[PDB]
Amino acid sequence: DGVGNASGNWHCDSTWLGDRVITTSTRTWALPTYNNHLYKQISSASTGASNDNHYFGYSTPWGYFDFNRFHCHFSPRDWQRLINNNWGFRPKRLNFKLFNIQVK
Amino acid sequence: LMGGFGLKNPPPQILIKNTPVPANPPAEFSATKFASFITQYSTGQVSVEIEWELQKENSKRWNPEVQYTSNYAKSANVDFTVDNNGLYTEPRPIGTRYLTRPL
Repeated sequence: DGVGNASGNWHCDSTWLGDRVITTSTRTWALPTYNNHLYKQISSASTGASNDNHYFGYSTPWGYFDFNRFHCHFSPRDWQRLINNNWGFRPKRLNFKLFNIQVK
Repeated sequence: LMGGFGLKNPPPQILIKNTPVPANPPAEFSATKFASFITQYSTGQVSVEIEWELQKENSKRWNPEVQYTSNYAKSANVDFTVDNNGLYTEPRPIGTRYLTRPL
């Protein structure tokens, strides 16, 4: 509980239990200000595209966390220790944490 | 020096023989013991069951380690299998030093 007190530790271990593997992974992030806080609407009129590449949408000042790749959780060693002696895997539960926030 | 486990009390030697079944003795007595036996032999099955204590790796190595893989290629004869006429062959010696750890 800040200011001079850290609100989380660096957990990045990977414990291989018996019929399961728990992979933890801490990263340092950086978040800018997007659109100068605006909801700018985006489309394909200004681009001059083909019929196939037309779009209509909205860009936001919000960021998003994504951890949707397998190397975000598995090291190359833990991947090798996964693919070579397992006939399958599936995720059971995740556990997200966001800590040590510094606004500059 | 050949490798292996030095044991003061090793697994004991199991020794086996056929009991001598003699042929017909003569009618009168003779103390020159026996040269005439019934030519025989035995067969059977034998099963040995050793339990081995493993030591798991506790490695914090990052990159993949060196393994014993079989060469996936178009092969005429699979390694460590029988031949076209049933001869079991072992194509190469396999050690046991593949994993690594710091000194």
